[PDB]
Amino acid sequence: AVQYFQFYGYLSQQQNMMQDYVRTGTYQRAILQNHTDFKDKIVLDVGCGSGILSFFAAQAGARKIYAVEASTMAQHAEVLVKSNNLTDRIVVIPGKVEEVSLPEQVDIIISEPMGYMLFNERMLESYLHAKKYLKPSGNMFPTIGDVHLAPFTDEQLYMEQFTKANFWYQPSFHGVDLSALRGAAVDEYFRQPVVDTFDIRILMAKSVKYTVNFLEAKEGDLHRIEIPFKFHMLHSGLVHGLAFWFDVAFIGSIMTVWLSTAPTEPLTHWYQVRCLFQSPLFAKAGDTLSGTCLLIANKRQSYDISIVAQVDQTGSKSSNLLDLKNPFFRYT
Repeated sequence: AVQYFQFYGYLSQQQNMMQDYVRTGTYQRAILQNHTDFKDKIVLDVGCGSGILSFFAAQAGARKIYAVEASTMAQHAEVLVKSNNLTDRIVVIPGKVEEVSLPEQVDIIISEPMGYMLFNERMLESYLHAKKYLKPSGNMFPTIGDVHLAPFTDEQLYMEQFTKANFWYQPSFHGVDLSALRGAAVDEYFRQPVVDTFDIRILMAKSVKYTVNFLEAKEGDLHRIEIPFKFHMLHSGLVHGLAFWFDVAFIGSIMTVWLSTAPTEPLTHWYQVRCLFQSPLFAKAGDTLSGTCLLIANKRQSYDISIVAQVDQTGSKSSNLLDLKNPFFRYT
């Protein structure tokens, strides 16, 4: 009968642990397949995950690895380094990359691309700051980030927002009339990004792609990310919002490998979300839907998404503004 849960607390303790196993799993494979980018190289591992990528860098044959991390997590790493006999190969240095000091330049900077690296500008800044240690010939893991977006139709998803508000704000509430808050409540429900599994047949155009290259990214490039778009509509009907998916890649010398689950035919993205428009747009097949997404870092450690959209043939316009801090998982 359909339920909304906070995406960040949804999984059990075991499920969260199983999920770190699976994902670090795909990082190890990526590092091993590209062992040539690590063999006899100097590596800088930047913060969090308890140094585990450094162990993959070592497995792949790195000469020396600097692992930089906050002092609590650093002691656990220091324990792991010793008991795995890698004291000659991994140097754990407690602190922040900006105020810490390395005795040499590095060939590769690595960082574990969990959700809370990708949606937190503090983590991204540090990752970029670490390039001060990278040789001109150097590389980064991950190397690039893709955002894909596509419009979707989903009547049920959009009308649920009304049925939640109607249910709670129309009937009196222990003798108190709350109906004057109905509109404010609906407007707030529309600003809740939704994580879901949905069947691609609801997409109404081919996706548009936007690439961030971390290797070439300057100071402050990730504060504000402008994505203009023009979709050529393949289906007629109501566009209720935009669907987003996020992917990182390591462009090695051997093999470009995607690290949020990969493309060749239809399968599953670890990092996806749908954002509703406040008002749906009608488009004919063959029409164009254009506008812009702004992703801006906010005061609360994530990004706001601004989406503006227009049907060119008709002038019709809708928009929305959402915070990605607390997506909801929609369980069907």
